[PDB]
Amino acid sequence: FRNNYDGDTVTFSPTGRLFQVEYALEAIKQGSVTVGLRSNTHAVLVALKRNADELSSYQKKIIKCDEHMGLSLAGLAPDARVLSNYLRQQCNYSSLVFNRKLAVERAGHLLCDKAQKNTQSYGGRPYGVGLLIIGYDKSGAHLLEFQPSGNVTELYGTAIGARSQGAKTYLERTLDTFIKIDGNPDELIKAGVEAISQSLRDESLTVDNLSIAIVGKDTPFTIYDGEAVAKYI
Amino acid sequence: AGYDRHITIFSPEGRLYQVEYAFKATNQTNINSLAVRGKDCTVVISQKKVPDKLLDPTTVSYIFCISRTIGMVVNGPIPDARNAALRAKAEAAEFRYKYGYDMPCDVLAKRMANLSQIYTQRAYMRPLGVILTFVSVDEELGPSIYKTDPAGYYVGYKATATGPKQQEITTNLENHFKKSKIDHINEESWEKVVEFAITHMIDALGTEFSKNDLEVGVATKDKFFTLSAENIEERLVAIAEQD
Amino acid sequence: TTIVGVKFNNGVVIAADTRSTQGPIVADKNCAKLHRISPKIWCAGAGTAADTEAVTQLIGSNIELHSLYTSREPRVVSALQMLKQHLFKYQGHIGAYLIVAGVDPTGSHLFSIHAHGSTDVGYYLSLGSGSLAAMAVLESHWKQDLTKEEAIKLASDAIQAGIWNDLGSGSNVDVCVMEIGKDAEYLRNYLTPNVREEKQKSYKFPRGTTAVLKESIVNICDI
Amino acid sequence: GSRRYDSRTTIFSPEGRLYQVEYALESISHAGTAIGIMASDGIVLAAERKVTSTLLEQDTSTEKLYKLNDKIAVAVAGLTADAEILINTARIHAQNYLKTYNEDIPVEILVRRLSDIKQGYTQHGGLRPFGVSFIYAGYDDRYGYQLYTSNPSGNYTGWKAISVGANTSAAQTLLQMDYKDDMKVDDAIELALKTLSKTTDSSALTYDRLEFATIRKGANDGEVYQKIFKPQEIKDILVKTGITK
Amino acid sequence: MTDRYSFSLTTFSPSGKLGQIDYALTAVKQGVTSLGIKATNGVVIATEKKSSSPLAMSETLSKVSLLTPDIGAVYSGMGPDYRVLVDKSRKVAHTSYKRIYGEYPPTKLLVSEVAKIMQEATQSGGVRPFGVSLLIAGHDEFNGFSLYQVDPSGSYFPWKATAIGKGSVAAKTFLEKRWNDELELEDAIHIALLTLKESVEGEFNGDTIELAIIGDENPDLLGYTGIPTDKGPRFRKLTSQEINDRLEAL
Amino acid sequence: LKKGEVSLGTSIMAVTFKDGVILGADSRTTTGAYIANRVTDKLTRVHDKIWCCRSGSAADTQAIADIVQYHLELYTSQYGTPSTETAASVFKELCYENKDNLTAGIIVAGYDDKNKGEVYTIPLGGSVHKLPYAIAGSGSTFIYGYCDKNFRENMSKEETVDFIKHSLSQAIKWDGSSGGVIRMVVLTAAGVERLIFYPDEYEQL
Amino acid sequence: SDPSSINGGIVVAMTGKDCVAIACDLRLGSQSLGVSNKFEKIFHYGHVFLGITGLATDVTTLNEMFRYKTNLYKLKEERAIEPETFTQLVSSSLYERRFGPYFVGPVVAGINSKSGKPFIAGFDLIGCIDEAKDFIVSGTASDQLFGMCESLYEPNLEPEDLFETISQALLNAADRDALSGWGAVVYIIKKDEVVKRYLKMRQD
Amino acid sequence: GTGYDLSNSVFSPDGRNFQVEYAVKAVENGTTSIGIKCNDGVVFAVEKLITSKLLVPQKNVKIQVVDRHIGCVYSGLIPDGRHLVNRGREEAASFKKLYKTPIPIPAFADRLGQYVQAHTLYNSVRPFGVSTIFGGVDKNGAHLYMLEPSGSYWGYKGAATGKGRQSAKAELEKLVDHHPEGLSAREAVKQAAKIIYLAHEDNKEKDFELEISWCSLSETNGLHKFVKGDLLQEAIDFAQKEING
Repeated sequence: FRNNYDGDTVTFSPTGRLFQVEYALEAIKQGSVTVGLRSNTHAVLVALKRNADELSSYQKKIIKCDEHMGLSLAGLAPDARVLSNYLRQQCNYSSLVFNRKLAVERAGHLLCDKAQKNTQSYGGRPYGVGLLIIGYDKSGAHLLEFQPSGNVTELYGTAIGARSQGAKTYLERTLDTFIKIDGNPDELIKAGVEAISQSLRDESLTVDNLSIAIVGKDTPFTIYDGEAVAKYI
Repeated sequence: AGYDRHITIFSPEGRLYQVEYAFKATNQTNINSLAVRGKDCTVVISQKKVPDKLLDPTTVSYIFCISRTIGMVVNGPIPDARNAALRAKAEAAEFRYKYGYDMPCDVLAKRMANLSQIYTQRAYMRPLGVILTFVSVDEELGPSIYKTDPAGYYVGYKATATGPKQQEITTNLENHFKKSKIDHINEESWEKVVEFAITHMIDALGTEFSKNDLEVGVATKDKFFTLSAENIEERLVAIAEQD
Repeated sequence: TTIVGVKFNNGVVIAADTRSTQGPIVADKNCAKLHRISPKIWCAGAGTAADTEAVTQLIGSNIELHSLYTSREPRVVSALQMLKQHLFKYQGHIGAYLIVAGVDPTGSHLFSIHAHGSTDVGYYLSLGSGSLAAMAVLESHWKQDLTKEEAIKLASDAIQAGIWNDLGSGSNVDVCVMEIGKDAEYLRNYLTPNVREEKQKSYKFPRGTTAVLKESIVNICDI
Repeated sequence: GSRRYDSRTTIFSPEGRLYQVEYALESISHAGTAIGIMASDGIVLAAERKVTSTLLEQDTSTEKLYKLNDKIAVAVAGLTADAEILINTARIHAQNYLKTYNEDIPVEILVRRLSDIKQGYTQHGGLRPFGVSFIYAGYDDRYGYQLYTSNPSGNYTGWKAISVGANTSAAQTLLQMDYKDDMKVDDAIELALKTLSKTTDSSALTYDRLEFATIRKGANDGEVYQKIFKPQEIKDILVKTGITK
Repeated sequence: MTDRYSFSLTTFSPSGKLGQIDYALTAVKQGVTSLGIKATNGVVIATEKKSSSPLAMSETLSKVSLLTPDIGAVYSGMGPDYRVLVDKSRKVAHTSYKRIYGEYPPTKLLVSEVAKIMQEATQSGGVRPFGVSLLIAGHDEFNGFSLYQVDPSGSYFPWKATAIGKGSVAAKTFLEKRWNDELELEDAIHIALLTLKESVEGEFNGDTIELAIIGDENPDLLGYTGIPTDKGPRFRKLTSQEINDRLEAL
Repeated sequence: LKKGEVSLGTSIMAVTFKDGVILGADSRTTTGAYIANRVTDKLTRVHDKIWCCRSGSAADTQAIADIVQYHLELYTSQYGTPSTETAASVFKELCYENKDNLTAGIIVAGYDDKNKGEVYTIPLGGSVHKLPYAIAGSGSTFIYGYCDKNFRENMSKEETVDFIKHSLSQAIKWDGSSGGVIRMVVLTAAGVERLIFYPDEYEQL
Repeated sequence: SDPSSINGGIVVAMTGKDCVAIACDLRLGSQSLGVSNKFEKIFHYGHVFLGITGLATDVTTLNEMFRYKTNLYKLKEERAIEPETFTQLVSSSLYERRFGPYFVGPVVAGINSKSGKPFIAGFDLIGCIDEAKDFIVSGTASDQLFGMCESLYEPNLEPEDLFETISQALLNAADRDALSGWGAVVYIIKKDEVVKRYLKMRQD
Repeated sequence: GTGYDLSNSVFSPDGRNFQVEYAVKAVENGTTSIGIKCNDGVVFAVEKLITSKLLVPQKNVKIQVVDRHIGCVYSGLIPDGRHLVNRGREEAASFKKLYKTPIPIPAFADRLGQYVQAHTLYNSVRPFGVSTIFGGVDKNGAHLYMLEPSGSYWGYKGAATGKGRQSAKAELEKLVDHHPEGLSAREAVKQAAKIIYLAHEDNKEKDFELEISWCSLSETNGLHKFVKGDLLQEAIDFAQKEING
């Protein structure tokens, strides 16, 4: 039973979900929560940095991948690393060769294929990681949700990591306000810190180890760390 | 028996699960085909199963043109039939490129027979459930029917029938070939051979057939051609107006 | 050398000389140039003796293999295609210039192959150093409709013309007649149009002029 | 799936040696006998031929006795098939050594290549081991006569008399007792022919149901002259010993 | 894809058995009667070639293959297995003796090659042996006339006379008495016909029996209708008409 | 390295007429000044309704053409009947990547029943060029004026038959590497018709 | 430098009657300075004798190769290598190396173990087989050797008289060289004894 | 659990392995796509499900081009669809470079088709599990093809799939039957919208976004285009008309 659709990448179900996809979806939640919201001129990521040991020191877990691109993770960190590795390489090859700056949709599609080849051999594997990728290109602002299941939707707002549903319900409500507010950073950032505080219900909110990352028309890729998140709590 | 589905080992039976079931599953499309040779022609008539009005009635095919002379009817599931068709088409052209001579029936049979045997020997490819009826009017071998079956066994036939109603068709061909005392049709004009074929087919399968229920492929010396809807009608028309 | 080919209405005839030379001196009067590939593909070879023999044998092993594999008679049209592609691949760094002839249930065949990677068709064809005299004879007395006797007779006159006016060509003449009805008749030494050479007599050496520094013996097996 | 259709048996037993290897040994002990006797003026090899009948050709007894060299020969205990692959590779290894150093291969040097491949066969690939043991008969000009044995476990030893294949215990017991080092070829043959008798239970033993060879000094060589006996030569020596069996 | 079955699919047990082989040996028995006689005055092979459908012709079926012009082979077992192994057997015979050594192979050395392929497809994982046993009959000046069996095991042995397929034990027995050291090729064709008569009746006619001989030959097909370089190959396979004619005088 | 080299009749053409294309050639191989071939088939079928004229080096053209033949057989069986433009590209690809060894002057002319007759001319180095008619080889410059002025579309078969026989018979006379038979190939939907006329015939006619 | 005439060499083979004869020089040089009067060029395999002329490096490399081929052939077959067979294997080994270096002229002599008849055959670097039963010569002075042999030989010679033909043919052919001096040997081969006789001759 | 559910390195007793059967079942619980063949073109439409107001209208697209004149939409498992298309592109480009022409639809079909068959003859390489409705116009007309999991494809004149298949197919055959094949390309856009709107009635616990495209010989001038602007508003109008509104 278990052993039919677990480790076996070649099998199918009448439903089309294997055990390996449902575990992967659970793995995303076991990382820390990170929320996404965007207008049409900016895209924001608000992410909580909460240490997992007593002595551990805070380190960036939003990683700038290019001038016009980055991602934040939620889920498994090795799994996240390999993909980020391939994407930085991919970014370079497009820029040298075709001068092409990627839109999110294009990268995404690439990302699905990569996972797909590794779910067609027993010696490769599926992943365990979701990613929210922001970027600003000439089609405006973008926020994308990447899933190991290969479901890619470009959204106005989302959340992944634990306790997504706090933030989603707030994000669908303040939707209409935020999307029509263009050229103004500060309101969208502030609103992201409020969203993420509804994801938390019993877990701390840190006033110097929150990290907010933004991209846009008037903003090249900046992560605000330490002090500089203060005036948006 | 053995346990052929989990490891590639033999059975003391001599015949394996992959071979045994390939013998069975070759009909589920509700298909019947026969091939007869004329004195100097070869005719294939095959049931054509257009089951819907969502499909064009002439994209549904089961007779493939492998070469310019050679025809191949595949009796099997349609993915397996096309898998065989693709390979057969390359081997036919590759043989002409290297050896300077178009493909005959028997050499194509042999190549594929060897392939099917290898994939049964492998534990890293599946074999297919296809029965391939290769037909032509070869330049040296005369009129030809060579039919392969799954196993990697093949042999040459007088005439042949395929489908669950193989038996019904057989008794009609037998009766004619004994009567005439030759193992080919006395007739020598592909029209009259096509017409004869249909006659024995109506009789065996017990339903009068339309043009959209048949699909005709004709082989002659140095050419292969398929008969269209109008073309099939002209033959049918006579069988409906004689007793 | 001189090698020819002539088509007749009932078969095809090939002919050759078998002389090999080292300078003017006749190393070998007989040394094969009509090569059996099969009992209905025989082949006449010119250029370098070593390349022509070797490369036909290479083709031959694989052709004898192909005829068997595919369970059918050998074919000139199969050998032809393989020779061209192989000579092409090496770009004619193998100097074998062949006239391949043969008979099948599909007719009489006559082709020639240049080492350049070219194949040819004709109705009479020739190659060799004696190619120019030989072709002259072939092209003139061939006429529409032809017989065994006019074809062998022609074949003979052709190889002689090349013996006579090209003096890098001599010795024995071997002919092989491939009929549609028959198979092949190899007629070894069919015409021997030239003969042995003068002797003036030669004489016992005296033992006061023949000296042996020292004597030993060694065994026939030391292996 | 098919990552669990792996036999996983070319891994260790707790018994200190691989499953398949130990099981294979059994297979040897159920096929033909080879006996190796090293003498002080030869090396005598005897093997009892497995199936002998009229339907077989009885005049052939090289079915398990192959000479690898001019002065090295082997005896097979195991199955024909398994053997052939090592025979061919030992033959080439002989020629590589000959060519590199301008001298013939020493018996242990040759043994050691064969044994490293036998081990190899389970060490790379997961594939199954052999089902053959050789007893090697050879001369080298650095130790006198050498007579060795290798097994698909890749362990090899030298012995002054050994038997492999079926009925190892019985033959070895008798050999240790009658052994001497002042024996000659002919004294060994007589000995060999007694031992073989005592392990085979019969009315009579015939000359065509044996495969025999001895490698003696000779009288056409200061080397060693390898004499491969065929049925009719087996018949002669059977008279000479006066041992009818 | 590859790399999933890299354990051998023969393994041992304390009875030493190799699974695949025992099953495959059984297959040979279930073939048709094929036999070999060395008459020590040639070699004669005969087998049954038989229909499997009323509209299957038998004159498109042969069980006798030429491996080289002067070595012939016959079998019992699986049809496909025999054709594919035969292609590979042909390959080595032609490339490695007729180009390298310039001549036709010696039988016993060709027996070593064919064995090695079969033993190899057992030793390597992911694939099975061939489920056939072949009898390889050949002639050479050096060795005389010869006959070997090569098993599905990749073991070999020589056999003065043998039979394989259905009715193996009785066919070999009757034959052994009728087999003399010095035996006339015509009598040796009768004995073969006689044996195959005992296996089958009610479909036993001479034009369904395929017999081939090592000894008499036709020079006129070897391109020596004209003056010979030499006599050439000794195998020549009978047509049906020759077989039927002798069956009347059986 | 090829030792010696070979040459062909170098005045080749495809002419469009009433119902298709009629393809015309002279044939002659020479190897130096040795007349390797009086007659030749260099009138090459690459598909049943699409033939070509081969010119340039004998060894090279034949070697290419065989490869084109393999692709267009496989092409038919799988992807449906070719076009003149499809054949032309395949010929070109093989010339261009290996223009380091190849000298092929190709006219591929074929008949389609929705494009009518089509002439695609691929010179040395290889580039596909669509024209309504072609002349090629090196003897073509000299008949450029004739051809342009008397070229007419939808001319009677009898009249085109004369026009090709005449066009070449003039070309062959004034040019020197031309010679041997004039062979012609009529391509319409009724099939392929083969014409051969020997030296003594065409000179006169 | 020279491609093979650094050290030179010549080889002659005759047929007699139940008998054959093969003779060669024993020169080794370094360009035109003769350095040694000894270097054997004739080796044999079973009972078929192989003399190889050319460059010393190429005789050595071939000699070790033909040992390798003869031995495995010998082992499988339980039977020695035969003149007739040996000719073909030499052709086939040489044609593979016509694209490699090789600047050799081997000559083969023997008596068959399968029809009792004399056998000689000749090879060049090209690998043209020279089918002969009269004499066959190879080497630098092969042209001259052909003239000497064509005149001097008379058919059907017994070992002593055969010996005299070959020994004198080689001596007078060699006298118009310096690249064929420094001693020379004749082997007169029967299928039961081989007599090896050193001749006395020129040097620089 | 039979090795006819864990491996495709064998033939099944049902002539197909269970996992391929399962791919066919998962297409049907999925999303609806149709394809309408007409006398001068083809029209494509797909239902894009709306689950949140967080999605953006037409900045996620399901109909993706191959070449410039063949339009591809598929229903079923998202990752498998990317991979199929990526392949579809590599074939299409190779064809354009090599033969100097846009690729025919029966040709293009054989190339994808052979690749879907490949991944269904290996014991560890995943099958595809999308059904692709695809097609376009070439130099002998318009063609509509539909490709399945199993590698099965035929030409269609109308095609339907998904959750709302039953409904969709009903309206679709009525209209195709009524028409010579489908009438004008223009008329077909509206019709197409009705089917998708009608199929949406089978799933009202979600919203849809109607998405149409077309590829028409003289009504797109050989190109595949998205259907938008006025042409999308009109098809909506027609749809809400019949299905009350």
